[PDB]
Amino acid sequence: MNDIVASTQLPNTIKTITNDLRKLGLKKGMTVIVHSSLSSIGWISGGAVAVVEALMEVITEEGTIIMPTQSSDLSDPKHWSRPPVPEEWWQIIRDNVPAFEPHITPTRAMGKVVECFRTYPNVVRSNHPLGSFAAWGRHAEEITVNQSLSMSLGEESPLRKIYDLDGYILLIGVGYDSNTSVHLSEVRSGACELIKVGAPIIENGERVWKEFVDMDYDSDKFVEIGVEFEQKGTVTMGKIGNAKCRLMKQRDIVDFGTEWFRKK
Amino acid sequence: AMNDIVASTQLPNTIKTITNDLRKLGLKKGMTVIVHSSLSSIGWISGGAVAVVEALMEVITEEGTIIMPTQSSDLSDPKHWSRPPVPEEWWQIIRDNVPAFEPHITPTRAMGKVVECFRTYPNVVRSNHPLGSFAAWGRHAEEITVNQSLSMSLGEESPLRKIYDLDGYILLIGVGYDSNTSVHLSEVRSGACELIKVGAPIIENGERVWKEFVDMDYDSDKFVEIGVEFEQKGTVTMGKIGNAKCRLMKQRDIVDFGTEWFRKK
Ligand SMILES: [Cl-]
Ligand SMILES: [Cl-]
Ligand SMILES: [Cl-]
Ligand SMILES: [Mg+2]
Repeated sequence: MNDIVASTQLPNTIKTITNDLRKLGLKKGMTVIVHSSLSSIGWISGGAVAVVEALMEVITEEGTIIMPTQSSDLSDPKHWSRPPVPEEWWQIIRDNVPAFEPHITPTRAMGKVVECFRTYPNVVRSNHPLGSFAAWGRHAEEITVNQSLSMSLGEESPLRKIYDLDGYILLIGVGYDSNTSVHLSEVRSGACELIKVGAPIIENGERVWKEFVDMDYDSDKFVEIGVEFEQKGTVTMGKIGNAKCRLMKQRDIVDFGTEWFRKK
Repeated sequence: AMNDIVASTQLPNTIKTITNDLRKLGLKKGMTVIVHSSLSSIGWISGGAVAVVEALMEVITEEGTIIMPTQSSDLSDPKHWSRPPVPEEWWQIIRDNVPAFEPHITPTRAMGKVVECFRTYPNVVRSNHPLGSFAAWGRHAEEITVNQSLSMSLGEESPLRKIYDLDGYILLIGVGYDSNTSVHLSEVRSGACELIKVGAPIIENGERVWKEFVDMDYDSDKFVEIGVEFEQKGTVTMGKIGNAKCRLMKQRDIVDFGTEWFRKK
């Protein structure tokens, strides 16, 4: 934090961030899925609240803001490795981890901007216990309704709904490994194996551990895909404070990713 | 790091095992309790913060009352800041631009992940102070949180006094007396600290306003010493929740002790 204020010239505010967003190409009425590192921007007056307000100010309620709200800590620990936990714990975990409830369950590894966004009034969250998304604005409901349990990031997911809307991806101080949309590419290309997974959900007031099938999503190759992707020169670079940012069309990178995976 | 935390845990902490530790320590149905916590101190928990919030609710129940501080010192006048400070050219820009306190939105600072989870629960209500708010759930949640004064934020018009009147309890989960907000009421009652001009952004008659008011220069760095001397009386129940060293005490007990302690100088 001292290091954060030391590397900032002037405070970042809703105003300067709004300014930065516009200069990068974000504009009123866009559909945008946002991925962020708060700290990467520099010191901000109002922290995560400023970033969220700045985004809503640029996009407005006539546009749509989306952010991933994953909650991987609800998953079956059979498959954990960062870190793993003892096998003797696994059935205890399956019988005791609390059910997902959209209005309550914290995200994991999404960031403070997402934790703040998902709590705002009028923000709605899809119902997936592991791979949910939150959305605000014109298409918030359409984007978040009826996510499939199996194939969570596939053709019935919010990622597909953003695709159909010809939306944008905004990366703030993070790389392609945070670019959730490329999972749609994985799905389309068959680039991962299916695995037996589980997660806790509420079925009419009762907690149930639900078993389902999903792709073993792996962001391994996303960074390499982004490098090759940016050689076609359709990604806007720009800064929000100290942060290196990227604005791109979601269909561009999803279509590119699908072909990339197919070539292997 | 999750790696560490896992290492130091023999079996998972769960809603069930936390409920059990809480009851052993002395938490029970219908109790009024203010809670201060470190999540990591407990060891590995299946469900993390949610599990702790749910366990507290399961023990206390709606017929009892859970309170947590939800301070947001990020919103204070930067003239007073030191962990960390910011350049003085920043100060007026901050005053002019920091977003207003909104109880449903404004995040806490330094309160912990259990408080961030708790404050978002559906029937949790939060008091109206831009710097020194509290959140509460259960029987006395409304009475405890309403009508907190802007000036003297942690004094006789605050949730701390309301807890005192309810003869409530304070639970520390892996933390010490420096986290024990209730002791600020002691500072107030004893006149322990000087009155300073403070500020904060609020929504007032329609719009964001930077509001100036007076408050005590609260200082929780004295509380660890008060705590050591208080515990010589043997009225604190000590026990574990997972790996965490915990303490349960009557709020009146420590608030009274602290008032007398400051007055002795
Ligand atoms: Cl009580
Ligand atoms: Cl007195
Ligand atoms: Cl401890
Ligand atoms: Mg419930």
